[PDB]
Amino acid sequence: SETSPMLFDVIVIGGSHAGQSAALQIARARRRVLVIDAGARRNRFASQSHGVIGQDGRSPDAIAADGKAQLLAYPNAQWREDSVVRAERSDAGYTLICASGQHYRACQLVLAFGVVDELPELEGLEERWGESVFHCPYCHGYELDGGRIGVLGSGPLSYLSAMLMPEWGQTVFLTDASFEPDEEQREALARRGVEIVRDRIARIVDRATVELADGRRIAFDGLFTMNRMRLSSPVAEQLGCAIEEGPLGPYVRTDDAMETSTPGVFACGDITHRGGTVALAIGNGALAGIAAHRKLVFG
Amino acid sequence: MLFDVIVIGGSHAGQSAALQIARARRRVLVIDAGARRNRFASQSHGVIGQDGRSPDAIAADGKAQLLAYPNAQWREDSVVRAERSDAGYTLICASGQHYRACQLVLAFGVVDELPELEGLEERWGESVFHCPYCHGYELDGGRIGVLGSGPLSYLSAMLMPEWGQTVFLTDASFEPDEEQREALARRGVEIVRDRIARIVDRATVELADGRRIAFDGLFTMNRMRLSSPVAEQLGCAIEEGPLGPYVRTDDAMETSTPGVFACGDITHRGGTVALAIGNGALAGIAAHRKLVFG
Ligand SMILES: Cc1cc2nc3c(=O)[nH]c(=O)nc-3n(C[C@H](O)[C@H](O)[C@H](O)COP(=O)(O)OP(=O)(O)OC[C@H]3O[C@@H](n4cnc5c(N)ncnc54)[C@H](O)[C@@H]3O)c2cc1C
Ligand SMILES: Cc1cc2nc3c(=O)[nH]c(=O)nc-3n(C[C@H](O)[C@H](O)[C@H](O)COP(=O)(O)OP(=O)(O)OC[C@H]3O[C@@H](n4cnc5c(N)ncnc54)[C@H](O)[C@@H]3O)c2cc1C
Ligand SMILES: [Cl-]
Ligand SMILES: [Cl-]
Ligand SMILES: [Mg+2]
Repeated sequence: SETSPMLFDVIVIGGSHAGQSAALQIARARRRVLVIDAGARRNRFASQSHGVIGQDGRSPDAIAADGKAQLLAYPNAQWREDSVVRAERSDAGYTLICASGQHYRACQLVLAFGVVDELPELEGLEERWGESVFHCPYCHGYELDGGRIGVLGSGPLSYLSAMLMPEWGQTVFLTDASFEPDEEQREALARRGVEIVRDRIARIVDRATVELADGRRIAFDGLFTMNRMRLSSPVAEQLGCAIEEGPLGPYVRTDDAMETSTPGVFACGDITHRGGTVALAIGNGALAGIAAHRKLVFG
Repeated sequence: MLFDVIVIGGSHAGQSAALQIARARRRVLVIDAGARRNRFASQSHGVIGQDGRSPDAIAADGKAQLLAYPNAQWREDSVVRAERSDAGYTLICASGQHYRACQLVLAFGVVDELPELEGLEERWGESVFHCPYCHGYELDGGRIGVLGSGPLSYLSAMLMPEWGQTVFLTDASFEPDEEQREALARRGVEIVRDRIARIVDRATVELADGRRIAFDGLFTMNRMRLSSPVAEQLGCAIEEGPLGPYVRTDDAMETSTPGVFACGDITHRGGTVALAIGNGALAGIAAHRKLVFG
């Protein structure tokens, strides 16, 4: 029928750790901020979050909900559960078109839409993601309690992961024909106490048992993969933001002020070069939010 | 007593760093003197998840979560001297106690240095502040005084109308040049040039001639010093910023002295709790990585 027009100083696309941290700075600067969030955090798979001082061991859902409530306590902050499908530069800033068909208008944008894990094509793996199969050992290595750990090989980068893993438990480097250690490497692994298993993996079964092509089964307490990741949205590219290749996938380029190559568009969290954890998302999200405010004031 | 890492300073940056080292199953000791920079305010703001909580409760929660790891240790004390051995680092505390570590994380914070202005210091963290993102909102769009003190003061005053009607106070101690005069007027920032005798009531400025201007809050772009000379003792390169020195770090938060890392307000990109937690975590991970890969 009818509705009143709205205009936001900043719209934050993505409302998990990075976006909430950014939006909070803007809310505290008494500007109008909207978070549009599609409700699918990268960390929606594990039961606990670790490594963020003050939130260590808490449920990711509870951390997200507390942050949302704290932000929405500010009357100048608003939230929409929706997905931005198209971002357009306008004379008056930016227009966002969402999957619902709703449109929103902003002077500036903060991108905080996260990455999506692209898991190896291995039967049983995806079903155990965040339960017995993980990406980052600082996040989940401690809780393995010195047990048996499998490093699912995925190329050269898995070598360093294998070398690091004995900090947390008895490590087996399952190369899965993705990598063959040279002389130096084979010797460094042996010295580190890492066992190398070269046979192809057929599937993961039960909680965390690796079934090899030759029929062998090896039970693990946890498995790690250095998997690829992709940007969760084409919005950065739509806005003309420069995107660069990192070791494990693309990131949105940002400067010291978390600003992308497109003036007035900032980025934070996992989609930036130095993200990858909640602590970093909170930190650089705060930087992006303050930077976005400062541009509203000083251009 | 030998540790893999000793963290000097056990507030937000130190706890964040120590937590990564603890989670990496290494032996980490936090030595902390117990005087946080934010001990003066009743609430913290700006940290998602901790917004509006008392800084004391935030720090206590962090200490509890860190000490849940039996490989983390805590000592309330002050490190007075740090020495490099080839066998690591040796620390001497005010208590006389010695400690040894393969690596160090400096997280001892900075100390604010306020102008000698009668009434100002006792209102610090209550109605006199440094950071408007931290404490501007609660002034509820009322009147704000910015205490002038050099180039950064002008920029602060230019930003402050976001939070309320702003007055730039020179305290009769310098005149803005006409460039700065011009843009301030072009923001609705009044310049008051009178000598200030004292601060009274909440944040009321009382002039030498007795007249009063009632503000809801005052801001200062004050200088800061490093809390401790330990960074200098260890040969860590230190840079002067506009408002005070900071310990130089690279991308992994490592100082110029290998095996010594730094985080929090003592580094160039600190100044808030969100940043202390973020770069603390980096420093802790980096310290661990160096333990493993050298
Ligand atoms: C299994 C697992 C366990 C982990 N455990 C930990 C841990 O214990 N500790 C830790 O520090 N890190 C952990 N991580 C890392 C972690 O999850 C990230 O670093 C963190 O979530 C990133 O924050 P973010 O705000 O950048 O992105 P995200 O948390 O992924 O959130 C992005 C948000 O943007 C929304 N989005 C995407 N597209 C759109 C769109 N077009 N419009 C609107 N919204 C959109 C999403 O739905 C989502 O809600 C873990 C990761 C995984 C995979
Ligand atoms: C009044 C005020 C209000 C603020 N409000 C906010 C806010 O709302 N939100 C926000 O994000 N930031 C706020 N800040 C900023 C804030 O306090 C810092 O960003 C934060 O405290 C820095 O953390 P830190 O761990 O680096 O250092 P600190 O918190 O200063 O802690 C350093 C610790 O190291 C210890 N130390 C010093 N020397 C030694 C030694 N020789 N041996 C052992 N230990 C030592 C100290 O005693 C201290 O406990 C505020 C600051 C002030 C002044
Ligand atoms: Cl993970
Ligand atoms: Cl402050
Ligand atoms: Mg956590």
